[PDB]
Amino acid sequence: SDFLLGNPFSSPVGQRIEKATDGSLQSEDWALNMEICDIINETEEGPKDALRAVKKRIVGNKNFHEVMLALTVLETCVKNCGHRFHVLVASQDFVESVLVRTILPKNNPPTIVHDKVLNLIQSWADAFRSSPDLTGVVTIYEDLRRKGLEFPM
Repeated sequence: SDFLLGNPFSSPVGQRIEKATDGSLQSEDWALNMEICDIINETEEGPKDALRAVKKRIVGNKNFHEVMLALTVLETCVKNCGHRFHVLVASQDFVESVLVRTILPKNNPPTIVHDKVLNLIQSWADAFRSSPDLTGVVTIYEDLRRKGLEFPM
């Protein structure tokens, strides 16, 4: 079931993601962002633990600087981690609940966040189109374009 009670920021990687996306940061902390990639690549629970922490920081957050820092952590992890992580991040539920819901009208984020999310959805769809087990993001990308949403590039 989805009735999970452990705080997403308490796991090993969750502790680093919390610090890497705290609003007191002036800019990205690249040492922490890469340490997060290492934990995802090297440990069994890192991939799923990382997605729960990133989702905690992004969902319902009106501090859009924290949202940006977390989207940068996500961007970094897809570029610097492997298929084990890609299969979890490309899922329909993760992409809909963390990326699409962040840009729906109801949430009304600033342009910098809208553009960051569009770029992630489109870049991931392009990179993952060739893999049959990474379709969730590709389907959402094509559906958003079919509905009228404009993308860059």
